[PDB]
Amino acid sequence: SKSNKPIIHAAISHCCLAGKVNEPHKNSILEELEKCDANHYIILFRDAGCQFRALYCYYPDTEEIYKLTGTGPKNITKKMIDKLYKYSSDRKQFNLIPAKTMSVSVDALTIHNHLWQP
Amino acid sequence: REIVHIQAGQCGNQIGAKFWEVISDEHGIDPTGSYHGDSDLQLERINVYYNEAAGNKYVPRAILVDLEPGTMDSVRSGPFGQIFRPDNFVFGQSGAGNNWAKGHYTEGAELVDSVLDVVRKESESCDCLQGFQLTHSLGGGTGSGMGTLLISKIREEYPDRIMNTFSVVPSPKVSDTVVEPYNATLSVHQLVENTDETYCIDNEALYDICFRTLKLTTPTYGDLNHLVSATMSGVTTCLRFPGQLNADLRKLAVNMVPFPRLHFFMPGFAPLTSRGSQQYRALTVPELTQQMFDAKNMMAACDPRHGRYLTVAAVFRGRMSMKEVDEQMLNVQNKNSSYFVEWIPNNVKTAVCDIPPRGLKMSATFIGNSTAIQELFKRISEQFTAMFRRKAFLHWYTGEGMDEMEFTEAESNMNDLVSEYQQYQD
Amino acid sequence: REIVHIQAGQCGNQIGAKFWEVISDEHGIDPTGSYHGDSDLQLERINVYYNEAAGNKYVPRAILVDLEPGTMDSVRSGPFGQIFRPDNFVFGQSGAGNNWAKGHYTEGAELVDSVLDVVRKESESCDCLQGFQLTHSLGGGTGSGMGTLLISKIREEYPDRIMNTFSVVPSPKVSDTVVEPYNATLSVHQLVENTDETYCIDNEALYDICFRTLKLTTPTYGDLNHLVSATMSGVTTCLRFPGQLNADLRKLAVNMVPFPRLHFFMPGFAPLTSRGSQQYRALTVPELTQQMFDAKNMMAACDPRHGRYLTVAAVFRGRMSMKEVDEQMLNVQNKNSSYFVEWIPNNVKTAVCDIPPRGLKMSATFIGNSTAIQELFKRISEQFTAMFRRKAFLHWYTGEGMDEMEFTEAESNMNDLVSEYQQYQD
Amino acid sequence: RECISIHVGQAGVQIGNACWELYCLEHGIQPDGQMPSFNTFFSETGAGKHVPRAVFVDLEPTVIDEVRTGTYRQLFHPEQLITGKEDAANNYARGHYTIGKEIIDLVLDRIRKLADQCTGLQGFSVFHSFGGGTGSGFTSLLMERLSVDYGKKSKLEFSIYPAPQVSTAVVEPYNSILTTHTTLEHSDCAFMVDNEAIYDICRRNLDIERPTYTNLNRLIGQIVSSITASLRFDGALNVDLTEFQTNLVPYPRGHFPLATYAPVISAEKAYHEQLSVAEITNACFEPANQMVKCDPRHGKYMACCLLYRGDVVPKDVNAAIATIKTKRTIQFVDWCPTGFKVGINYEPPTVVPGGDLAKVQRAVCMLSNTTAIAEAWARLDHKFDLMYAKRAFVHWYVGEGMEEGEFSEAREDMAALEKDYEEVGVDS
Amino acid sequence: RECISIHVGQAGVQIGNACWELYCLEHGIQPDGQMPSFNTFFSETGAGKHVPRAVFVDLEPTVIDEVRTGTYRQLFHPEQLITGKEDAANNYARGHYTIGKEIIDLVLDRIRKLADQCTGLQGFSVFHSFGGGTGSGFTSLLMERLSVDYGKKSKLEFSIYPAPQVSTAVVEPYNSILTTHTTLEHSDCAFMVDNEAIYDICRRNLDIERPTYTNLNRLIGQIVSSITASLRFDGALNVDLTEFQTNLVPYPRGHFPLATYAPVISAEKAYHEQLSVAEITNACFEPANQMVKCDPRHGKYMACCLLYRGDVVPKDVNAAIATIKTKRTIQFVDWCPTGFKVGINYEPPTVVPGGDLAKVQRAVCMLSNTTAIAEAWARLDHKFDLMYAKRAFVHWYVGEGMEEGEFSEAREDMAALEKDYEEVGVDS
Ligand SMILES: CC(=O)O[C@H]1C(=O)[C@@]2(C)[C@H]([C@H](OC(=O)c3ccccc3)[C@]3(O)C[C@H](OC(=O)[C@H](O)[C@@H](NC(=O)c4ccccc4)c4ccccc4)C(C)=C1C3(C)C)[C@]1(OC(C)=O)CO[C@@H]1C[C@@H]2O
Ligand SMILES: CC(=O)O[C@H]1C(=O)[C@@]2(C)[C@H]([C@H](OC(=O)c3ccccc3)[C@]3(O)C[C@H](OC(=O)[C@H](O)[C@@H](NC(=O)c4ccccc4)c4ccccc4)C(C)=C1C3(C)C)[C@]1(OC(C)=O)CO[C@@H]1C[C@@H]2O
Ligand SMILES: Nc1nc2c(ncn2[C@@H]2O[C@H](COP(=O)(O)OP(=O)(O)OP(=O)(O)O)[C@@H](O)[C@H]2O)c(=O)[nH]1
Ligand SMILES: Nc1nc2c(ncn2[C@@H]2O[C@H](COP(=O)(O)OP(=O)(O)OP(=O)(O)O)[C@@H](O)[C@H]2O)c(=O)[nH]1
Ligand SMILES: Nc1nc2c(ncn2[C@@H]2O[C@H](COP(=O)(O)OP(=O)(O)O)[C@@H](O)[C@H]2O)c(=O)[nH]1
Ligand SMILES: [Mg+2]
Ligand SMILES: [Mg+2]
Repeated sequence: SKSNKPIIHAAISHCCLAGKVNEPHKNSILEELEKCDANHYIILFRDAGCQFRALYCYYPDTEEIYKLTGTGPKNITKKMIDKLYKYSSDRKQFNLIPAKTMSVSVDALTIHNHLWQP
Repeated sequence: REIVHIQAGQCGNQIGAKFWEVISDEHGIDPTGSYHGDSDLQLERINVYYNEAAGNKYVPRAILVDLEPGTMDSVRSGPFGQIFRPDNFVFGQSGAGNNWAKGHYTEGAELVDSVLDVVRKESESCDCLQGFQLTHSLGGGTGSGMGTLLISKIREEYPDRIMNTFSVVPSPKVSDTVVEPYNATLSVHQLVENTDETYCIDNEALYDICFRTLKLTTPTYGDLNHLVSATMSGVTTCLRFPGQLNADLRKLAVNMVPFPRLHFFMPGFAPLTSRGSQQYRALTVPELTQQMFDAKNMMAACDPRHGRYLTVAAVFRGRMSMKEVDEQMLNVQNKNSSYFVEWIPNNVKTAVCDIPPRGLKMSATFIGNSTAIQELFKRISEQFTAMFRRKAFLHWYTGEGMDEMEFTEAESNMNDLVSEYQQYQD
Repeated sequence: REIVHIQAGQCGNQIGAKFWEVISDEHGIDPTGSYHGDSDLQLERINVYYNEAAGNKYVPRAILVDLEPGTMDSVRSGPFGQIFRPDNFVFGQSGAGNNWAKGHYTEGAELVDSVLDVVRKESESCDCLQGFQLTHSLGGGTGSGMGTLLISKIREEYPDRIMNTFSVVPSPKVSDTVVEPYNATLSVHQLVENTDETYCIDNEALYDICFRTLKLTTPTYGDLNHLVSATMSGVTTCLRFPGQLNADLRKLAVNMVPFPRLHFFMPGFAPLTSRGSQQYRALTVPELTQQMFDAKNMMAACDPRHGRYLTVAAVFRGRMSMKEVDEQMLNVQNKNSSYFVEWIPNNVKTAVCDIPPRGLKMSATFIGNSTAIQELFKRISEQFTAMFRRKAFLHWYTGEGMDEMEFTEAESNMNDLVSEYQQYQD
Repeated sequence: RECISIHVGQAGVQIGNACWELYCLEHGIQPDGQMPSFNTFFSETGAGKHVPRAVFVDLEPTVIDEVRTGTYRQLFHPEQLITGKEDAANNYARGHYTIGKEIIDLVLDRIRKLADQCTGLQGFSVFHSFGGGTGSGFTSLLMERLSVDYGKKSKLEFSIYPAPQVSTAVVEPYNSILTTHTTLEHSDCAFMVDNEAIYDICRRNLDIERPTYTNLNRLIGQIVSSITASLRFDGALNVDLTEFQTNLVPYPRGHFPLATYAPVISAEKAYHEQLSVAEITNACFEPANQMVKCDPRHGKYMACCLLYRGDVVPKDVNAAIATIKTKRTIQFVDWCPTGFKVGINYEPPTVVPGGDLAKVQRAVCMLSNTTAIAEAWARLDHKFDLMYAKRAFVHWYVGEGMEEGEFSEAREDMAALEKDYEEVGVDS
Repeated sequence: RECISIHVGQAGVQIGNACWELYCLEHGIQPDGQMPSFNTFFSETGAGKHVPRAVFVDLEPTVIDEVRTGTYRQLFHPEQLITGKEDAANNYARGHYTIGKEIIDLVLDRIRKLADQCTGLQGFSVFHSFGGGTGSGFTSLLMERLSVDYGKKSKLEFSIYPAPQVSTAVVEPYNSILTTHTTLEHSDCAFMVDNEAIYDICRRNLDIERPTYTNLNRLIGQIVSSITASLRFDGALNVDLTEFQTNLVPYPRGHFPLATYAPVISAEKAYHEQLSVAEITNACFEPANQMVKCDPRHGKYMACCLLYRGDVVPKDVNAAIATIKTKRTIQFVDWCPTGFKVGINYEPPTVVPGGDLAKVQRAVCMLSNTTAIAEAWARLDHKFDLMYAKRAFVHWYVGEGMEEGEFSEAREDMAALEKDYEEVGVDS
């Protein structure tokens, strides 16, 4: 079926989790991507500066938003999302999406700043 | 909507050198990159193939892949190498010497990351990519083995683009080494899972086409590739140039493929005629389709009257009327419906390009998928059965560090492919 | 707003000789000091570098420092020494012979007070002091050792000005003496407390830059310094020449330095290409920033993808649009935020100069600070650990009258310098 | 007093290239916008130059490139030139969902700008196809959103329907199944255009043996210009578009009309010619002029709307209606006894400079609702059946987020569609 | 009947280079001072040549060197050419305290000479930025001293605010915190200018893909010329600047207005253009024309001042106000029911010789007070927070004698600033 799983694997391996310092980080994550049964993987971001915070397993139906790996909350409401993100492969960068119903075509997101604790 | 052409091996670098020889001649381009054409058609769609530099210079968005400079040494010292930048001349020392396990698994992978980074340098320089074009041999060691690791990395990088390569099918008559069917065996085991499509080219078929229909005396490989490049250019210029039935290749990949593993195609070229038959033959729309339908115009040694057509693509070039196109398309379906599948009402996809080529008033390009392509694949497998038992010169590939059941897994995956065509055959 | 350029040592006198070769050629100036330029841009900012004499003659506000005439004998006998007044040729006999303790502590200080008075002669002749410029080697005994006393006295005289030097980092491959890492060890122990900033130069890194990207055959030290001087001229001429983002170096020193002791910078130069890629490469703003971003365009042997960027300065040259500048600046931050610090949203400072250089339409100068510069310091320190134990040829420096715990005090200060990068690293 | 023409897909733009060319022919409009006096299809500026109230939809640049670089580009404003960058790849899932969703926020707001320009918005018209990629997927997305925005406006689709014999792409039946449900869910009136019957018209009623998509659409847009602007223009018996919502479909879901037009006269046929009003109406009942390959002889007629041009005498019209009752082979239904709504334009029909259509003095457009249309849907049905039996082509849409149950769902939507038109003919 | 333009910082001169160029365009003024008749921005001598009533502030020679060696240098008087010798090093402390204190004795008395020349001083305007060195530190020093001198005059700042994405210097949030407290302490009205939103305007409403600071400021100064001289010039409904102290800010500390201007028409857009008064006001409510990257949709509107140019019919203005009440997505506050002050100029707007703005027959400036502006200050807040968390960049100001407690003080000044605009939206 439809799956964002290789693209998210292509997203962090070249843009987000690049670097030799992130190589201990991503080796925990690439095995974790093989563990989950969901075809739909979503990356968490604090701001539009593209700083890797966490990873989610969102599905367009009522399946879990549940935090798989990374620093963040466990449960994120659909009110909590602010801006929706995708990944152009050819640019090796992200692009903005207008506000809509989130689904498999969405690749990443950001959330509210008061939800971030100091 | 841009395309990168990754040419590989001793063959496909020589083969695709003829390709850009055509396209630069097609748009009125100087050998050094200057524009001298006269049409906005030759001016608007430069973006798909070429990168505009300073001084009205157009850089071929295309990288030559080899473990040896000598092939590219001939291209750079030859004509049209002066438009190529040295960034595309990626080479090492030494070469694998027609060995799949050396370039793919042990040695070439060091040069692969140097290739892939320049791909990353160029793909970021693009506006928007549409897909990556390739050309090599199936039994080519540096051609396929390097590329089989490349397509594994590129699909890992870019799942969103079309993965097509242009494959040279190993002729049962023409071989220089005996371990040549080993290389095509290990290729298709990764070519099925990693590529979106490919085309089938046999020089053994093209020897008849140059001789039985064109009456040519001494063809070179480039004379064969002079025919190949027109079939290469017939596919993708319709994606570029305007037309009524402007069909994407990604549109074409949907219609030509019912099952995602069945993506091996039979190219064809309709306006094939010699110089003596120029004065005997008129140029009509039914004239080309009769040579579309003929068995002796196919680039692969297969009997299309023996197998059955899965999907057909009808790429046309020139100023044609839609009534004459569609009725002549329909009558072939009316005549030989035994040659087709049962469960599809129209196996033929039409692609009318309003833009004509130069020289001819009309042209056409046949693209088909049939059940007869398993015939060449059984020539691979039945040779592979005897050669596996005696293990002739296996210790070359054994010292490189490969396993015998990996060959059997490649054999079983090839044994899948034999079973795959038969289940939709009848 | 004037600058004095104090060149020292056998190296930095030869190195900075290429610098004034550029600048006198930059402004259309005769080798004997006559003006022949055509722009008011070349006519207005003569004050910052040169001293106007009688007869339209421009005296370089620069002093060559050596314990030997031979290097200045080459400059005075060579081209462009004729513009130098004899007052700037200060020398003695004999030289130290690459010994830090001899020039700094015992012998060279007698010549230092003769230099500093002529510094007081020229700085009082200035209209407004802005900062004093230096260039030497870290392993230069007369280059750094004399200068370590010079920077200590000038900062004691003029705390209000910028103290910068252009230091040659000791390559792990290139050594002529074995006590060469001793000289860089004793330098930085006083360079941190006395200098506001410095730049990092490694000839070992430049050997790759001349060969992998420029394809040069036989590079000299002047061929190395021909690259260095353009990076030298990119910094301070933007303080001189007009522009939209006219950024002072003292403005730059605030933004590039978050912690007062950590002021070691990674210079870079963007329009690097050979003659073959001149006809093949377009000149755009994303073209240069991609070579700003490349690891292989850095003047010091460090992996910037290993460490993380503290601060980035983006000096640009040419007629550019601000939108293309600001977006391309942003997109690097959008891609590789892992390469940055966390506590600053914008680590990149942009410096757009409206004035173009000659020959090229666009040019750029990269200045960065990262955590990866401690890698070369660990190459210094770990060699310094072995060399301190066996005390090889220590009796040369011991007879000069220096203490072993002073070396350890320099070592512990060097050891803390390793820690200060790590505490802001992650 | 104004409406909008919408051109979704490669075809609907290529039709509208002839339509607004005919709309320039409506007043002799110069390619700058100069015309002596009419503001229904146009917006007039202070410079006296008129711009079309049109919508140009494409996800490729290529078809737009012929528009923006050819003639009449001084008439068009690039607000209406809406282009994409990545193709829909002839996909419903990329048409309805994946690719077009990044453009729909631009496209809907372009309409709201142009709807703000209008005073007395009567509705709009959409030109697309049934089996296309953009004209099927994105049309299903666009007509959905416009129904949410403007519920009580006119929603017109003049759609191209594929031939049972001639198809340019294999997924054309495979796309049209999902399109047709959301078409029936939203649209007010949806036409079906088959090129194969038009091929028979060109070779016989014009005797033209070399047609292109230009030569087809010159015929089609001439009909639509008599459909749309001529009902807006002044005549003897003036009907507006809203009464076609009244007196053409007496049903909630019945709005697939069949349109005919049979003055189709070649220039050589012009001198062997003496054609009255009633002689054209007999040609309107001929199988050779139905514009869709069908057999209306076996179809029960529900509604018959007549649209006239030029030389009209209403007493002669009444004899032509009496000619229908006398020559009866039509099997007209008993639910409506004599509902034959007439439209009369005083204006003569126009002749394309460059076309091959002769000058007539009367032009007749006939709308029909007949029961034999579902036989063409029955031809479309087994095309969907055999592909779904093998589950062919399924990975291009399941890979883009479509469900295989939705295929059988829309087939049941297609089946209930075939149940509905059966209920008209069966019940009496 | 007169006022003063003050240009502090590198930017405020570079803006005023276009502004006084547009002020030459106000009367077709020759570069010597020759003009047929107007004395509000100028001083007239016996030679009939006019010099500006302007202030040029720079601590470097460099920006002044382009002024005194370029065009219009015969217009400028060397009294107003005030230059420095040592840079402020992009510092607040060298701007406000250290370096500027030996220049301020010159600068204040230059104003007092020019204030002595005026008869009926209404006030003055200052051009600077928030995060600069000169236009932040010295502006904090200048606006303090001018408030001591002239307490009951107009104090105007049209300030450049840094983008959350694009910042040309790292200390631009680190300088703007100390600036903003003394800004709110002294200034009567302070505008915010974000180049990032203007970048979106040039690439879309003008389709310009190569702008510089020239092309940005020509847009900005065209607005300010309609703000300043046009309200001073005669029209149908004449408003002065003192009523903006009345009818724009009903608060003691609330004066951060948002300014929009949306006739922004490229020359190719101009041939297909019929834009009424109400159609521009809907573009004034668009997010793409707000001049600051913000979302006014989530912001409650306090005051809306409308400033018109050229072709104005007041009955059509009343329909445009009725358009605002009907299209409501605005969440207008309940404290003021209908405070919509109108400004009408009879004069047409001007076109830059050399610019890229087409000729229109009506131009609309809209002032707005919305609550979403503090979210941009909230973006500025955490930029100051993380740098104060690591205590980065502190040693450049500790060495100049600035206290670290003043940073958290001004943060509490920034926090109470964010408390104040929250109190408007929360309370009702
Ligand atoms: C006097 C003259 O013009 O003669 C023709 C010609 O008579 C024939 C024999 C040509 C000729 O082609 C060959 O002889 C041939 C031999 C081996 C492999 C390929 C071609 C011709 O070379 C080929 C050439 O065709 C083209 O140039 C096309 O535009 C073609 N371009 C090239 O192949 C090409 C040639 C040189 C340099 C660069 C490109 C093309 C085809 C498809 C898509 C784009 C371009 C033409 C008209 C001619 C000659 C010279 C004899 C034919 O081929 C083509 C491709 O047109 C062979 O079948 C046709 C029939 C033509 O009548
Ligand atoms: C035919 C022609 O014009 O050729 C060019 C040229 O093609 C190239 C190869 C030049 C050339 O530079 C080198 O080959 C080179 C080698 C080692 C170290 C430094 C330079 C050039 O020498 C350098 C020279 O550049 C300049 O003159 C700049 O103004 C430069 N000035 C000097 O370097 C200089 C040279 C001699 C005497 C005094 C000054 C400069 C750079 C930064 C700031 C101010 C000035 C130019 C245009 C050329 C040649 C001759 C080949 C390049 O360099 C520069 C600095 O422009 C190398 O990368 C660029 C790309 C250029 O295309
Ligand atoms: N009559 C007519 N039919 C046309 C024309 N252009 C295309 N068609 C028909 O349109 C159908 C193909 O649809 P497409 O136009 O390719 O699809 P699309 O909706 O435009 O969108 P994409 O497939 O995503 O490019 C076929 O039945 C063609 O015969 C035209 O100008 N006239
Ligand atoms: N729109 C616009 N912004 C400008 C212009 N010139 C500079 N800026 C902005 O102003 C800020 C930099 O201000 P500076 O000029 O360095 O500040 P200053 O007030 O001159 O003080 P110093 O730092 O001491 O030179 C950045 O946000 C620039 O983008 C201009 O002409 N137009
Ligand atoms: N048609 C054609 N076949 C070629 C060409 N060069 C080599 N071949 C064939 O391809 C095979 C050798 O491929 P090669 O490119 O040398 O393999 P590799 O370089 O080791 O990857 C043999 O069957 C050759 O006959 C060429 O230019 N054209
Ligand atoms: Mg289309
Ligand atoms: Mg300043």
